Amino acid sequence: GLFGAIAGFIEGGWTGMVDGWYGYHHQNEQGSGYAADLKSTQNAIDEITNKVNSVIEKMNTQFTAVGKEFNHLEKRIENLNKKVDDGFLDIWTYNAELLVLLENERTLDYHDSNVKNLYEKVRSQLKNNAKEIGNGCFEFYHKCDNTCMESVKNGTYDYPKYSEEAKLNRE
Amino acid sequence: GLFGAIAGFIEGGWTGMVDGWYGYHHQNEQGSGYAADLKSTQNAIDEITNKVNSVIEKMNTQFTAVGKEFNHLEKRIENLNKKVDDGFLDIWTYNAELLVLLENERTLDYHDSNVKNLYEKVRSQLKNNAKEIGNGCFEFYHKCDNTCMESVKNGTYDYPKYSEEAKLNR
Amino acid sequence: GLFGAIAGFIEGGWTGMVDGWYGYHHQNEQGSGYAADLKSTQNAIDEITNKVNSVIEKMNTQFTAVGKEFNHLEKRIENLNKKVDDGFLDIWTYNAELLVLLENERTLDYHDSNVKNLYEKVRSQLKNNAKEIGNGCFEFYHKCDNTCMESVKNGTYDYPKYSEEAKLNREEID
Amino acid sequence: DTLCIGYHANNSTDTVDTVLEKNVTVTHSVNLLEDKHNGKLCKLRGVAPLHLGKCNIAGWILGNPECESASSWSYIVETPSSDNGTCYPGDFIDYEELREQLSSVSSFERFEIFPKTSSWPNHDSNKGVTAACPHAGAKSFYKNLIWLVKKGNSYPKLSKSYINDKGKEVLVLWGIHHPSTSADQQSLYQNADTYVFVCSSRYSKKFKPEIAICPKVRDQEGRMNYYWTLVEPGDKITFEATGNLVVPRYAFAMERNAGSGIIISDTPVHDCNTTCQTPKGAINTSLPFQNIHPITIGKCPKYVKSTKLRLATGLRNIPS
Amino acid sequence: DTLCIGYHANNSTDTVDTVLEKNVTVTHSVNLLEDKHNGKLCKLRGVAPLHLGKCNIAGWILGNPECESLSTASSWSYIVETPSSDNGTCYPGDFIDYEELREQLSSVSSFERFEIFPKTSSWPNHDSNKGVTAACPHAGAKSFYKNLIWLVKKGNSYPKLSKSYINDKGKEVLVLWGIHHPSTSADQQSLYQNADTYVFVCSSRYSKKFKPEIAICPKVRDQEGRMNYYWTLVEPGDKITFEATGNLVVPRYAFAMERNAGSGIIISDTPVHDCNTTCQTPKGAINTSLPFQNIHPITIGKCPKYVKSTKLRLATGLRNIPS
Amino acid sequence: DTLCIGYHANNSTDTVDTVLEKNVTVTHSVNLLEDKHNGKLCKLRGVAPLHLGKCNIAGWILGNPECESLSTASSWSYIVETPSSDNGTCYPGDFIDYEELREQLSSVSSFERFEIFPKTSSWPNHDSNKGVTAACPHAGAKSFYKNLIWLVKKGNSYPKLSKSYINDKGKEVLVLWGIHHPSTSADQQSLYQNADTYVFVCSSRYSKKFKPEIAICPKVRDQEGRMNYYWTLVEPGDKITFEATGNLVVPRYAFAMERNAGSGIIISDTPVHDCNTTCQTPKGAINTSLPFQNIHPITIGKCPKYVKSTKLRLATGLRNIPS
Ligand SMILES: CC(=O)N[C@H]1[C@H](O[C@@H]2[C@@H](O)[C@H](O)O[C@H](CO)[C@@H]2O)O[C@H](CO)[C@@H](O[C@@H]2O[C@H](CO[C@]3(C(=O)O)C[C@H](O)[C@@H](NC(C)=O)[C@H]([C@H](O)[C@H](O)CO)O3)[C@H](O)[C@H](O)[C@H]2O)[C@@H]1O
Ligand SMILES: CC(=O)N[C@H]1[C@H](O[C@@H]2[C@@H](O)[C@H](O)O[C@H](CO)[C@@H]2O)O[C@H](CO)[C@@H](O[C@@H]2O[C@H](CO[C@]3(C(=O)O)C[C@H](O)[C@@H](NC(C)=O)[C@H]([C@H](O)[C@H](O)CO)O3)[C@H](O)[C@H](O)[C@H]2O)[C@@H]1O
Ligand SMILES: *[C@@H]1O[C@H](CO)[C@@H](O)[C@H](O)[C@H]1NC(C)=O
Ligand SMILES: *[C@@H]1O[C@H](CO)[C@@H](O)[C@H](O)[C@H]1NC(C)=O
Ligand SMILES: *[C@@H]1O[C@H](CO)[C@@H](O)[C@H](O)[C@H]1NC(C)=O
Ligand SMILES: *[C@@H]1O[C@H](CO)[C@@H](O)[C@H](O)[C@H]1NC(C)=O
Ligand SMILES: *[C@@H]1O[C@H](CO)[C@@H](O)[C@H](O)[C@H]1NC(C)=O
Repeated sequence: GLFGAIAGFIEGGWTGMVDGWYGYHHQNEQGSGYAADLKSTQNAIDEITNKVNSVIEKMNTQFTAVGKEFNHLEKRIENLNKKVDDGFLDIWTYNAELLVLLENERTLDYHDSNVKNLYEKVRSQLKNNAKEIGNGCFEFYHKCDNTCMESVKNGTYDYPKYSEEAKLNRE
Repeated sequence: GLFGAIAGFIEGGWTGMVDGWYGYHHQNEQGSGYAADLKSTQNAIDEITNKVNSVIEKMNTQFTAVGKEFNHLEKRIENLNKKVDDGFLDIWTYNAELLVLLENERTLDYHDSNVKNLYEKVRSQLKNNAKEIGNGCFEFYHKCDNTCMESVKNGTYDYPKYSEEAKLNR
Repeated sequence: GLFGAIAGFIEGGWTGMVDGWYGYHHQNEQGSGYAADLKSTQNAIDEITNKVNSVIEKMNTQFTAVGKEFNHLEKRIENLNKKVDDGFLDIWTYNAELLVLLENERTLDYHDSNVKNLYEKVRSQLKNNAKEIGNGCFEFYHKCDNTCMESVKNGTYDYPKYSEEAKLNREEID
Repeated sequence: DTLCIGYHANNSTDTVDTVLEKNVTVTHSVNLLEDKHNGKLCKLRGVAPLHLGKCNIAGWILGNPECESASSWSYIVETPSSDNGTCYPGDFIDYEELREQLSSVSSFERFEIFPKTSSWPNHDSNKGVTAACPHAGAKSFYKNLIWLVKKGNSYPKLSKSYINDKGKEVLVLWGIHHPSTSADQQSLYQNADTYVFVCSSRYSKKFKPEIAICPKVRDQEGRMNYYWTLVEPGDKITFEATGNLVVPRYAFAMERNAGSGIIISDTPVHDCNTTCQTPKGAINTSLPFQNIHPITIGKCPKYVKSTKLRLATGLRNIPS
Repeated sequence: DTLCIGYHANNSTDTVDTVLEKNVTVTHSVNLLEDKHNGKLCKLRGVAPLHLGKCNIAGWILGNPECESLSTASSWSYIVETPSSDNGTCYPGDFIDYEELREQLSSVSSFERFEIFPKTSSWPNHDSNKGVTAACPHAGAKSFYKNLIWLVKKGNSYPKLSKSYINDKGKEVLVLWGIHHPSTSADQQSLYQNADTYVFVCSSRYSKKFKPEIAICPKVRDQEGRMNYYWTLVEPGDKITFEATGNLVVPRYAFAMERNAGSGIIISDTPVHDCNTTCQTPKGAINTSLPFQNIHPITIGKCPKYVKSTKLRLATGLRNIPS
Repeated sequence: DTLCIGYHANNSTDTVDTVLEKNVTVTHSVNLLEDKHNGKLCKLRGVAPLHLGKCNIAGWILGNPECESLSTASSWSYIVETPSSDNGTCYPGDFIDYEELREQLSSVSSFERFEIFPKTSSWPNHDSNKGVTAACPHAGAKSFYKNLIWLVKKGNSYPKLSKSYINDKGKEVLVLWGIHHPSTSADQQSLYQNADTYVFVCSSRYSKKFKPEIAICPKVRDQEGRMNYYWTLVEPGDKITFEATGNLVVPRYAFAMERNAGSGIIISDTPVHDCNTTCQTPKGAINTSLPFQNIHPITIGKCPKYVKSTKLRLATGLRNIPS
């Protein structure tokens, strides 16, 4: 994918996280589990919804009676009329198909981006205090209970508070 | 949004920076100030102008007199004519509306990408002669004066020159 | 570029690398050489070909005789006909041009993305054991032989097995 | 202690296509292509179509005996087997234009423009019948026209006018009969060289009998041509003739409605509302695209020959 | 010592919609929708339109007394009628293929009025003065179209007339004529003597025979009779012949002209003005710098595409976060 | 010790345009625009066109002497005339609903010329030999259309003519006839004896009565008279009847045919060849692989969409930067 996360360095999805679209799984002393990032998730539902509504609500067509009746001596205008219907047919068929193919790729890229941004946000909070153990997972070089876990999911993680202890666990 | 920088890890914009799209705030031994990044700002201006011109100029318009006059015994072709104009109207309205919606999204992604790339670029020059202090800010470990700030901006930062000193303060 | 790699922090391309779109240039005791990443290169080929085919094969057309003939007293419908042909002309010309402009930007972004992704994949593996010296190059803190090098390229690099050697070279230069 | 970043997966099997890859399984998606219809012919605008059954517009408007036929309709429906039309053979001039203009009306009222009771004192109004237009097994004629014929070896020049005091347009239809022979001409109208003239402030046309033996249609070697015009409110229309004129009896006061059309279909009518009508059935959808039928009436999705337009909303589904 | 990387913000209150979210404030944007005009009818590609004022095309091309018939303009880019252009055919009747004539005159280069059959010398055997009527008044008195002459019997004998013209101009010649239909046989005789008459007109391409259709029709402009109008275009080298034993309203003036591709006819109260445009609208002229336009669907020239949109503004700057 | 990540470059000089920047050199690319043709008129759907050579459709269908009436194919996919195809209606007059006929003959799946009213037996009381003219010369002699017979009086008289044809062909039969208009009453009598004549034609669907219109019209191919041409399609099982007391140019050959929807008429000097195509242009055929073409807007078949682009090059590789 464009942002390398989904189906990328994070190789699979989580059925355990029925909670939402994006989120975390943690494990420490006080337990572990699947928690969805409500903020990012909600923002995405809002934005993907507007996307869908845009594609749909923008159509809004003119009232038209498409069929026409021509006699045996009006074959030319009858074929001109067919040319119009057929031309509209070709225009809309091509554009509708491409619209879906292109926007589907963009929608997937979007989800991928959201995941990347989440992961990068954590990675930038910890820096040295944890290590990147692959598959989108971070292993702390120091104890990180709930109050510390929630901290990182808030963007308010205190690097200094743990920098010393973390230093040691790198044998 | 898509690149995480704008309204992301750099939460807001600078009213203070009045001469460009992307730039810097410096704050050293001899004062502080906002200064636009010329290379990236001008490139973006050139590329966004190209985009606007493209959307505008690619529109070929044949000479056409749209109007038609049909008498009280030509209602069928009158209506056929109506179907043509209306047909063109639905195609152009829908495509114009989606084009703007779609490209606006792209344009915003584009800026976000530019800001990201700029941050990364400076981070690359600095290496560890400075600390990442969040919100798109670098804290120099060494004494970085004006001539230093200037060199970081214009990409010609002298790493080994300040490498020793910075390493000291750790 | 959108992803900052191509024509970005990796300034130029490799005429030397002749068997793929993206790849690696290594240099060690046993010498140097160019190698194309075959899996990501092939993925891009398949996906771009699908892109090219979609733009082409989604165009299905009705059998149509475009030409029409009107006499000297049928000028109005002659002009209606011309408006129809001219209308399709202006719609297809505009959409064709814009399709190519926009999708060209996306294709270039795509390649860039792949390169950046290849760079992060390697950087991710090497972790501490190497230094990012810019221009898309990593300078190892340990001794990386052809086998070692190879493990990076195919994603089976053993960080722990070099870390000790790396840490010492790392700290002396740090 | 660990923190893991990840994305949702589920039991979804929905696939979508992207420009780069086909048949990608995603957790959520929505259809943009309407492909369902109700199999009915419904009301547009809350107004029923005019359904002519076994008659066509010609049969209904002329008053063919097999057609006895609301004051409003949103469109017209004929069946593929609507044969009962012009039972006396001949040309219906500008027939498709008439049909187009009757396709939708906001007001329609039949009225005896020329009362058979007192309109034609010097001509016979009781003999104009024919086996070509049977009713109950006996010779008859259109209900809305009268086939005037000479009385007592004399056909005086006739002259009749109608002034439109309906607050709207009046549809007047008439016929011109062409005998197969000169004997029939004299037998019917006495005079050998005749004309018909019809003129309002807009309209003006002169007609001449074209006598000849043409191929038998419904066993008739003669012919009858059918004509119509819309008389504006306040305007007068005049008929003059020395023979061969099938006079108006019933005309129609009406208000025409813009751009509707005609559907020819066996699809049954039903009491439902639609915004978009197809000859196969109605379409009620908010979706932008449609693959039911190219020929529609109303505010419809655009016709495409796609079979799948699936919009991804969620992400690629990787349960693993 | 700090170094911060950031982006611009300003006082801009401009908003744009994106496919992902609506009403986003951005630093800079531009409109792709032309939604302004100049309220004037302008010269199209440097060439002015033909404004007919209180006349319609019928009244102008025929000689309707109330019409000017001008005169120095040998060319125009399109035609303008006002919603109140009532003066046309002052004698009631049918104008055959009228819409076609209107389309075909919508844009011409070179347009020369000329007396195809000089009044004084053309008709020595017929009366070319009695042909006036209260239906087409001039200064209060009975008059007639300027471009046609309504011939009647001279003394008491309408001799078969035969008159021919060869297109000596180097261009198409538009020829118009009329056929009069008296209301009574009594009027036929008083007018043309003959009672049973015909009119014949033919070129190399055209050929039509007319016969009078006598009847009392509803009064229009106080006339029970009728008068039908006909026209044709004579090719450069071609000859046109007229033949009649009565009921012919002969050409007096015809028109040499070269017809352009074909514009159209605007019916509007918008004033004509000394301005230049590449796109004309019945409401006024618009510029062609933008690809789309919501002023009016019925345009002339090389115009932006008409859409229903009320705004189409494209972001050029970034999301405005002055906070 | 180092490992570098990088991207391919090559000798490519191909440029493409992107929305953001013009003329970007790229390592690989493809063109979406079909810009070449084969300079040929080809078979369409495996069926050759009908090439009329120096004749137009009028000349061919009426059987103008300079046209081939003996060996025309039994089917064709479209018709080709050359820009100079002059041989058509050699005797001047109007050809009624000509464009419609052209349209309706554009493509046919079956076509048989047959003698509807055989010359040797059909007209015992009329002269079927003297109907010739210097307007339609053949082998150095006055001649006439091969598919019609200009009947004239035999001896001093022209009795009432009355004849019918029943279409027992499996299909529609195209029937053409003419109505002759002499320039003088004397020519009328010399030809048809009777001064006041009529023609009547009627099927189940068609009916029309014709009256000679005698007048001296401008000379064309030496003719002051005129001959108007008419046609109708007689559906299977129907009857068409002809009745006249003069002035009837009778059908001799007619055409049983089965029409194929649509198709058209190409007017070009481009030569025909034994090639098969799915998209024909007046200047040559094109391949339908690509979605767009700039060869010609007026095409027949399943074609790429016409555009005014000079190039639509789609990037496939990446930006080429060898340095
Ligand atoms: C006017 C008339 O009655 N014509 C019929 C004709 O009568 C001849 C008469 O005109 C002459 O003066 O004297 C001779 C004596 O030799 C005849 O009596 O005779 C023809 C041969 O039978 C009839 O042709 C037949 O007409 C049939 C149809 O009859 C009807 C009809 O059903 O349409 C009967 C209607 O009462 C009559 N309508 C009116 C208003 O008079 C019509 C009408 O004649 C025609 O429709 C007008 O064209 O005819 C069948 O068509 C049959 O096939 C045919 O042989 C003449 O009807
Ligand atoms: C057969 C013939 O030559 N007719 C000419 C005619 O002669 C008449 C004669 O046939 C008859 O027996 O007696 C009367 C007097 O009682 C005449 O003497 O006289 C006309 C006046 O000179 C000629 O008109 C000229 O026609 C020319 C064209 O010649 C042709 C032609 O090639 O088109 C000759 C054809 O043989 C003839 N075809 C037929 C079937 O008769 C036609 C035909 O008459 C016309 O096409 C009908 O419109 O004419 C020139 O057009 C010349 O300008 C004109 O004066 C008769 O040719
Ligand atoms: C359709 O709508 C009209 C009002 O617009 C209403 O009278 C009628 O009940 C509706 N028909 C049905 C079947 O709901
Ligand atoms: C000119 O127009 C006026 C107003 O419509 C009308 O009353 C008058 O009779 C007209 N004059 C002529 C000669 O057409
Ligand atoms: C680029 O390389 C190819 C492969 O050998 C060679 O054939 C070609 O000459 C080069 N391209 C051009 C256009 O010179
Ligand atoms: C020529 O090819 C077209 C399709 O490209 C096909 O329809 C036609 O049958 C071919 N010719 C023949 C006779 O096979
Ligand atoms: C055929 O065409 C030529 C002009 O190209 C003309 O001179 C000749 O008379 C024509 N022959 C016929 C019989 O139409």
